[PDB]
Amino acid sequence: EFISSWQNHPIVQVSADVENKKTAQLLHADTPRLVTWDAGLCTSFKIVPIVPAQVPQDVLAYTFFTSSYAIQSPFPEAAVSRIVVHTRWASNVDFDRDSSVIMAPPTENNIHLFKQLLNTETLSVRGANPLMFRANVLHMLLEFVLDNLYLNRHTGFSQDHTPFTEGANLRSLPGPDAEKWYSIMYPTRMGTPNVSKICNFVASCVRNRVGRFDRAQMMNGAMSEWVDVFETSDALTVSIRGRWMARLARMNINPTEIEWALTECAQGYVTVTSPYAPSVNRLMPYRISNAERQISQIIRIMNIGNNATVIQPVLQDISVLLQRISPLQIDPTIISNTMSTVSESTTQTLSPASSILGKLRPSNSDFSSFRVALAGWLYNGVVTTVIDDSSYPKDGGSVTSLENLWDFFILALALPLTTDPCAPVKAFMTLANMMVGFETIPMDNQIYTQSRRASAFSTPHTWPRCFMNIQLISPIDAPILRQWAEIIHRYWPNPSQIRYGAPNVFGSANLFTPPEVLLLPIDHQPANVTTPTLDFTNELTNWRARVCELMKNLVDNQRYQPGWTQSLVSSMRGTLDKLKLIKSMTPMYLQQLAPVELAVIAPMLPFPPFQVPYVRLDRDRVPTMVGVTRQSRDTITQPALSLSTTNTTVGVPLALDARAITVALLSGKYPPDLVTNVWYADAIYPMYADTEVFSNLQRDMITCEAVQTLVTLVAQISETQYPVDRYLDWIPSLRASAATAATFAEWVNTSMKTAFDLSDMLLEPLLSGDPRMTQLAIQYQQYNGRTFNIIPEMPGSVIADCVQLTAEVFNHEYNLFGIARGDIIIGRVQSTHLWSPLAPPPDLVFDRDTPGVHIFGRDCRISFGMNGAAPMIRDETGLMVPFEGNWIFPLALWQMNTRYFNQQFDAWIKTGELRIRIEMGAYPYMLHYYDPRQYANAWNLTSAWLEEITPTSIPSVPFMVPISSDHDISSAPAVQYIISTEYNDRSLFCTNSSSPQTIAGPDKHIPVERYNILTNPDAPPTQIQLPEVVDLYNVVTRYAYETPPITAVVMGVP
Amino acid sequence: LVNEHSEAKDEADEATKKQAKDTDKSKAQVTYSDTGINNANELSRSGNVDNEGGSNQKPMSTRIAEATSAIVSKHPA
Amino acid sequence: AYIAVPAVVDSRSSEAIGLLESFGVDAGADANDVSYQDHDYVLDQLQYMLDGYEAGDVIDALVHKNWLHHSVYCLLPPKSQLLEYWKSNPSAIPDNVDRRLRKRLMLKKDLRKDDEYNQLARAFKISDVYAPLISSTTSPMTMIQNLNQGEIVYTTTDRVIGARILLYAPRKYYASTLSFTMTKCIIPVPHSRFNVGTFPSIATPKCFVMSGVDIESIPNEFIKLFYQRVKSVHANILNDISPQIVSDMINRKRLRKRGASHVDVYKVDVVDMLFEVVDVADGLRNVSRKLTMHTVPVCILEMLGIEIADYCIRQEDGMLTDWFLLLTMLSDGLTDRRTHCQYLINPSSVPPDVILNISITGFINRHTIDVMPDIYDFVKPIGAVLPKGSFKSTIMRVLDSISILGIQIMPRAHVVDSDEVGEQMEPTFEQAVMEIYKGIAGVDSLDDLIKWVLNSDLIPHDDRLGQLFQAFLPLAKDLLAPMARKFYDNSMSEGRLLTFAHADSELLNANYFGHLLRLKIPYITEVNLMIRKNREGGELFQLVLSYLYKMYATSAQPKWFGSLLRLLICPWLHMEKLIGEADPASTSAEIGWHIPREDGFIPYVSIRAPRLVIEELMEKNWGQYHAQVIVVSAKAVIKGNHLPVKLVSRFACFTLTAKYEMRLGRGAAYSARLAFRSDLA
Repeated sequence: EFISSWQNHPIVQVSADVENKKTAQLLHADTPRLVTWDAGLCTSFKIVPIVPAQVPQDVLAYTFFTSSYAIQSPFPEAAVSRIVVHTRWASNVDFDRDSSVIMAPPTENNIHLFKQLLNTETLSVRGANPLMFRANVLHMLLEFVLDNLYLNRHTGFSQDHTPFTEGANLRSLPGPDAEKWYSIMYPTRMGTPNVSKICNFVASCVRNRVGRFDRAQMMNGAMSEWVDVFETSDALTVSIRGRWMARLARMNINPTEIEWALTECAQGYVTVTSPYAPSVNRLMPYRISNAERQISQIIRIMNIGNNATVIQPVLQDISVLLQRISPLQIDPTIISNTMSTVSESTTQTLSPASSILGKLRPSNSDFSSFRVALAGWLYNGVVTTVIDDSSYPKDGGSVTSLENLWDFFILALALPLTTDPCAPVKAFMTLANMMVGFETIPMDNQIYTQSRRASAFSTPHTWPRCFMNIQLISPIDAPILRQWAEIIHRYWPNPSQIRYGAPNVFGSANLFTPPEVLLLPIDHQPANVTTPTLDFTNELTNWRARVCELMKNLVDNQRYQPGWTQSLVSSMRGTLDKLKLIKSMTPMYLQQLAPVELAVIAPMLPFPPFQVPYVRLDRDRVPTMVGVTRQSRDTITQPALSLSTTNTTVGVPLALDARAITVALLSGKYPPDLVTNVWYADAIYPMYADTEVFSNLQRDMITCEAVQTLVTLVAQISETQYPVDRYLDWIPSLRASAATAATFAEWVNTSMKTAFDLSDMLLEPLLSGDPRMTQLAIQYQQYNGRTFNIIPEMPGSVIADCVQLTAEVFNHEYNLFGIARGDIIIGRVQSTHLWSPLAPPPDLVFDRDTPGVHIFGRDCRISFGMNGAAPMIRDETGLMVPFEGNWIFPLALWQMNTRYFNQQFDAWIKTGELRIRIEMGAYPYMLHYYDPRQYANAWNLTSAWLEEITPTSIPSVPFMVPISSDHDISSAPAVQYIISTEYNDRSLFCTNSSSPQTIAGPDKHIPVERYNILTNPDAPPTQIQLPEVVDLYNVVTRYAYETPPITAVVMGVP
Repeated sequence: LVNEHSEAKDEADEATKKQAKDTDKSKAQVTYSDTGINNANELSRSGNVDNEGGSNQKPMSTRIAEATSAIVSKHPA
Repeated sequence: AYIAVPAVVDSRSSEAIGLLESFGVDAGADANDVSYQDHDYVLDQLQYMLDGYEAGDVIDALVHKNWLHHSVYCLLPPKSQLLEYWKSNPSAIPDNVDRRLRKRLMLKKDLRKDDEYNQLARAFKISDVYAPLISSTTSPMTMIQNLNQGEIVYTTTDRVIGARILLYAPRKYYASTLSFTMTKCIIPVPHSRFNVGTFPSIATPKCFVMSGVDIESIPNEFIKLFYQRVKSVHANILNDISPQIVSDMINRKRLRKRGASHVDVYKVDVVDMLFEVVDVADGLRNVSRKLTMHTVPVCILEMLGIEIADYCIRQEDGMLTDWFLLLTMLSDGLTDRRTHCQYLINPSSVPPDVILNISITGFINRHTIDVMPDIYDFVKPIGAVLPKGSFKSTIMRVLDSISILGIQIMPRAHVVDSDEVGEQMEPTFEQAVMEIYKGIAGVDSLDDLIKWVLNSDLIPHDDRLGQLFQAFLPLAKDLLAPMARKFYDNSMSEGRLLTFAHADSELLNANYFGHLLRLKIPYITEVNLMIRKNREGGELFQLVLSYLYKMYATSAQPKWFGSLLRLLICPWLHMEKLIGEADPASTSAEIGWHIPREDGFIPYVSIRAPRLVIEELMEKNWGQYHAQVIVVSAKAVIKGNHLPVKLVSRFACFTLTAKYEMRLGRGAAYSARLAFRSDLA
């Protein structure tokens, strides 16, 4: 029943997204589209006709005008012409950034541009909410900048064959119908037969500044490296592209340092070559500062925060790569062969060999879990590999059981390879549990007694006193267990370090450790031969030997031995002896080769290593918390102060299988004839033909760029802690809340993703939380309380700077963007004069300090007239006044009482002597031209505008401006109601451009300062007049650099 | 309109192919391509660039065609 | 010069079809300038490779292939078979072999128990003779590099990619290999100035790539994945070029009917349509929105005249015009070009988001897509599911008035309305739904029910609608389902029909037989109801009914409605361009059920195709399928299995629906087999 319901499921949007695919993002990220080439004109401003020229006419014969001879003109030949922004209206690009900003001529409505952001509540299609004008303008400027990120392309030239120029070189545009461009690029090339405006302007210009200006021809017979040309353009886009190219050039590298980096990162196992001769200036933008890498690393950490499903596939990928590169493979039969030789009697009820072989079951697939355990060493910051619960004995076990003895053996060998700091305590408590009743020790309290599950001891606070202080364990009452504790303290592996990477190209994303440094939980000792042979001088070999000796002492104890038959004792000790001297090559591999492989692999990871120091037994330095922050508290501004109380803990444990790791430790063999320097040279060679790392570097650059853009943009509509300029305060804006900021940030993120062609997700972790106080930091804390924090000092950002530059320019050229500044005055003006309403005569306007005015505020209230008395309204001073004179309203005051005010004031405004000034700040505007010789009344337009005002939306202000003429005309009355407050008519370009002069109506010659290079013989060619006046004819640098793939220039030696 | 590096590589292949034919063998014993030297920066003269260093993606005559067609004026109405 | 396009390319076939101008590149004079490389076998090798490696690394390795450099694999037998091969015909042994082994192989003795040849064989490996080898433990990058330089690459496995595969020693020796894909026998091409291949390579700084940025528009799955990965890894080192650029670089110095072969009719060209919603409510204009239409076939655009200008889409009545309905009906929805969300059309002239005049701007993408929905194995009756308020009457009327080639496709008699099941009962389903209200506490009339369930904004309260469903579902599942079952069972008897429904669960619970299609619309269906006047129980009741059906539907993604109309129309419209001139007597055919006692024959399928195609069709085993015909208004029933679609052709566009009737007397149930009674000529 035309109630306009069921129009609400419209534009109201959706933001909630299910994001289980963090793994896909982490394993591979889309590369930004950095380099793009533009072959067209580096301009974004278009001159358009508005009113066709008065041709033919009864005054001048048609033979005078230039158009009658079909001569192309650099400028429109029209009665009225104006300037309109139209990004890339002449460009010819290869990749589209799909962020165009286009308006229509002011005679055509342009309201839809300013209602694009937050007018989801606006009903009318012709209206928009003034309070989001600032946000809409900021979005428009951001898209304006983004659409212009292109590199100018060098096309080609041709010498002139006509006397119009002194043999200049003219650049040829690509694409079809290139004829029209030659008349637009070079205004000075036109002939000057007439006295008209265009001909006069051209004749008053310099003649040698046209076409090609300078070039750098390096190689005879190849493309010129770059050129400089005089051609139509705008200073703003030229500056933007210049700084963009400057950033790209700062990011450049050359092949020689590339081969140096690749040689370094491969540890000398791979040799690559680069050419040595005059090149052609390729462009390979891959070098970025360490700060950007740290920012990207922190963002990446915050994604995988406290989630295991996101990190586990990374570990499997690393395991697969390691298995692909490593020379170590499982010996199928070593354990069975060595255990089949022990001697035993067939009359025994038990057989140690049976039990051990039953527990081992070497399924050959155990090296996968061994490899993931190895990979865990690189990410102890977020992932803490631990032994699964199921590996421990079910009820706690007992030393009298053979099965429990073998379980203890498996756990004892498996534990030292995990990244869990609390591992040694669990190793000790594993035996302590089995030894209960048999042999006792003092524990801390009644909860964590000697009979707790060994896996329960997980934090430094639970470390038993007796374990840290050996003397508490009685050498008489507990010999075996004291011996075990001494073994743990004296023979646990010592962590070490190793250098890796190529910092001068790849940078370094290390946070809590020095660059190039990679920590290990095992001491590394480089091998000095390339033909390895079996050796027993290893940490892990000593560990296994000590464990076997401890078991042997346990069996032979006189308090425990008499429970066993002598034959069983002999078999057991023989089995332990066999296990002691097994010929497993894995400890050698871990001590000598594995660190080299990790160092080789690490720089090529998609997720660079993130480590915290390994502490052997210093309970004071065990890390207990790793946190990141993305916000700041209420009043705290300095990140070093709010970091402690605004961080979110990050980390997650991962479970492994002790059986598998023990099998790996026991059954490793090398290929029958191994020569390491050949094996690795053969294996590593393919894997350094991968260019994913450089792509990751570019992605990292864009991440920080976007973060800085977000903070700078948000610092405009709200209040933040960072210093920032402010040029758009005069544009009205609402009192922003958290929700408004979140919506604005979502829009910014969408725009940036679209512009650079990113299909994955960007900035999302920052969207959660309030974006008005963003800050990036990270810290971790030891057990003793000493804390360490890292605050990456934010680098620059070209896009934010360019956006601010365009905003600063907008503070002067707001007319060109279809925006009028100031206020409006509503009042009847009837006369035959021809002044433009956009440039009203000074006497018609008034302001707050004009004598005899009335200012009105929040207390609008009206007393109706009675018995002929005039109605009255209350001034802000408490005076009662009639409906006449000059008033001043804040606009919201009219918005909140539209209907009442219309009904009360329209008659007096139309016919009486009432004039009102509405305070707007800024507003879109519309033009309606009219014939001066005909009667014209503008009351209908103003009436519609007034009546369509809504407490949420207003429509574009309509103006009625006369049409300029180039010959004598009659006059006719005109009734005007709306005039602007100050000058707002900077958009106009020329009037009667094809005629000798303008007789009636507003007059305007070609803006001379827009062509300062041509008009001023003394100006240097490279002068610009920003931010006050944008020029329309500049010196443009066009490049011809190559962007070859990495493998095309650097080829390895097989 | 082929890249100078491509032509240097493409010309190398053809020379190697005719070497094999001249010595009635499938695989040439002496080759001008796939050598140890990383001669990536090599350039060969090609018809892609003119004498002004511009791109020859549009011929000289045609470029002159559009250039001086924009200056012509016709007999008046 | 190398150019990669996002489509499968073959040396012989893709040339006959205008592949380049299937995209938009003119290429006027051939002059033997463009050349094509066969990449189909490469795609097959990629699919085979996917069984042992990740997609990403395989694609990454394959990118570095130089397609202008000629090289090929050389499959070898297993070692033990290789030696015994060398024993026979000892004239192929390479000179690199150990002289002791060569001398022993020519011994001409059986070598069964030599006991010295044994040791020599044991301590022998293929790599000792052939330098570049692949042994199933080799990264694809290594293979690509090996093919990049050198002509012959030796391998001991068939799971390789990049080039053709030749055979070493005769097939008898290869026992582990069974695939017949492209393994050339023991029995054993230049480059044109331009070369076109499906894959894009970075082996050269200027191997060009087609536009290829419309990743979603690529039909094939594998090519789509390949292009996506390539641009997601090497976005900044690609040379993107547009069709106009290709046309220029082909026709630079020169500019200043596909011959005769079998022609497929289910390959159509589609384009993206760009336009806007200009409002001219006054003398001025507006640019309110900018939108895009996705899958618009070119044949339709050329059929009904579409230029680029200021089109108005409303008539004096106030509703939309027919051609605009058809155009929006053939596409895959709309999309706003500022915010990339989906867009829906307000049909009515109600202030919020009105569309009265539009202006076309241009056409961006162009590619050829298959039209066969691929769920069309057997010729079966078709059931389409559309929500209430989907212009059913208008669509039916528009479809009925299509008499393209004397056949009048999709007649009104061959379609059954959704509501047809409703009036089978003397009290229809609708009044039972109306009377549901008596089962709800606190509701005394249908009007009370309406004001109770809606919240003054025509929105169900999302809870009260719960009990509405609670009461309504037993009615449907206990009354409508059985009568629908009988209705569909009888309907199948008269022949193939087009069936419309409101929720697919209706057809599922009725045990419907035939192809099932769920289709959606690029409009707001709910608003289509309350404007449609002359309703029985009030429009709001219709809204509630539509909500009930939407809740009744299953969980399945409905395709765009255009996927049906495209198959219904475009093949016929294309074929008219070929058959529009020939004698209909020769270029016509008929398929129907044969019954011996002039002679009994009832039509089943109508076939139109060129003479050669019909002649090829004439010799097919049409007698293999049998049915039982009973009796002008005859009707039959098929036993066994239905007719497979490929038996008709990928050519010879046919009729989707048929009605059973006997052409000029006791009721009989004899038998039937179908025969190719098409014609003599």
